Amino acid sequence: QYAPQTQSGRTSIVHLFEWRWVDIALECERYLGPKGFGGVQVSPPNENIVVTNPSRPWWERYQPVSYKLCTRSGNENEFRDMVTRCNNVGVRIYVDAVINHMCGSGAAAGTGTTCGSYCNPGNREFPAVPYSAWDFNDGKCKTASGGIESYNDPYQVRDCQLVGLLDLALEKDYVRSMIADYLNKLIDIGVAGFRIDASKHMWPGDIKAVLDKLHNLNTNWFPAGSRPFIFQEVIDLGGEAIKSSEYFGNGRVTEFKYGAKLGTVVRKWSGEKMSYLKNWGEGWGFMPSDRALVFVDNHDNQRGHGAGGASILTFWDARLYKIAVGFMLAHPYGFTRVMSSYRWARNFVNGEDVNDWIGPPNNNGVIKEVTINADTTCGNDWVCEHRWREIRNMVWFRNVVDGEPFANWWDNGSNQVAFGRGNRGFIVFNNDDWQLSSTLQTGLPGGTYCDVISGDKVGNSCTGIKVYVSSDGTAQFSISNSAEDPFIAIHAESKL
Ligand SMILES: O=[N+]([O-])c1ccc(O)cc1
Ligand SMILES: [Ca+2]
Ligand SMILES: [Cl-]
Repeated sequence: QYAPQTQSGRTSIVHLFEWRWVDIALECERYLGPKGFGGVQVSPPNENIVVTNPSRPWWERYQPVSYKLCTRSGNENEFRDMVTRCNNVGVRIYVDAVINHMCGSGAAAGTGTTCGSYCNPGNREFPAVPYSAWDFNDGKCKTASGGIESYNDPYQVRDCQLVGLLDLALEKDYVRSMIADYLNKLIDIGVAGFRIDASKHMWPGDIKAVLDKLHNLNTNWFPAGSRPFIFQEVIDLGGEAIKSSEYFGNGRVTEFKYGAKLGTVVRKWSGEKMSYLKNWGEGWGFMPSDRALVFVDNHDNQRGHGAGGASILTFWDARLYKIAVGFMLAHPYGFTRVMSSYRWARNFVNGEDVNDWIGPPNNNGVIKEVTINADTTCGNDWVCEHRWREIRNMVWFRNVVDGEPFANWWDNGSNQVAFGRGNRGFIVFNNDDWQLSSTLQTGLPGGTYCDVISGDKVGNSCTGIKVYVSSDGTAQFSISNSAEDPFIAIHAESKL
């Protein structure tokens, strides 16, 4: 449940938000594979309701109507092809399992669905599953509205409707078996694990009862007796009834405090400084390292006021976003997830974006493909953060220093920071508004290394800055506060 099950040596996964299956398969072959990425978290693959008001938002995929692999991203055939093609190049697939609810209770009856299945939310009829009115928690929820009115009461958050969505009676074996059959189908196809959506809104014991019904991973790609990787989405920034630790027995948990606090440090708000990251990790009040799934931003909080609020860094703040992802990829704490998104037109009224519903680039509802430009970037408004040199090369940095301990920390007592990972990688940051000039102990062998942030190592030469480390392991670094990317990272495989 805690092991990623990635092909040995790979240590990160990317969230290819709203990407089509044919696009993800191609990406696995031409990029994710050779570039050393561990896996891909895909959007919900099961059928959802069609929301035309607003026009096809990204959130309609979180309103199920059946368990058929039929969505805007593709059909069952294309899903199987993608999982097969990715596994063959060493890139795993993790599925976003939306199992706490079905569609909204106030949706209209009919076949307004991604695959044509009929459903009647008002009567709780989902014939495709099939589900009926007694498969929901209507009578278990004690609030006057039927929804979650207080987050300080664990009963209503787990038994009431989340934003008006029909809450599944996960205590019944019928529902538990129904879901388990859906997840098992996915495992037989070749999926390596799942992101259990809205786990905070379900009882830990019910999730457990569903996980106990799951098969072992497909032996065509996984060692015998392999258990699926499980990471649960529970938002716990402290001061609340439900805690992340309640779910430690089922699998890993999303550590939302991570990006909330990293963003605050990097934006330099509230008196925070980068030098305070010397004890980053559990020392900052986070869950255990071997239970966490970390990230800077996710699909939800990047486009709104999810967990972390204004402090969350996104691609809109490119310069600082790269600094943050770089620190996350270099630090040993948790299992890392990189974000890959699409651009939308923001419209802030009173500090809040009211266009945060906007879905992926599309042509009359059909998702546009991901085109690749000559400089390896993406077109059609797909930002492809995972394709940025700095994110990409740090993904490589991490695979290289995997298992190495945190070492040789250093800071100017303000916002200039540096640290290594054993004798295989060293990174240095300048988040102060003035020059950085120091002769630091790197812990690496002597020689000339290529900086993987400003360039790459092609042949016996570097396309960017070169850092020379002397026989004793020391090296002179110079970073200007005006520099495009204010940090340098070198490692064992960038050595000349
Ligand atoms: O999961 N989401 O943030 C959602 C899902 C459905 C909804 O109507 C609003 C938000
Ligand atoms: Ca629930
Ligand atoms: Cl998440």
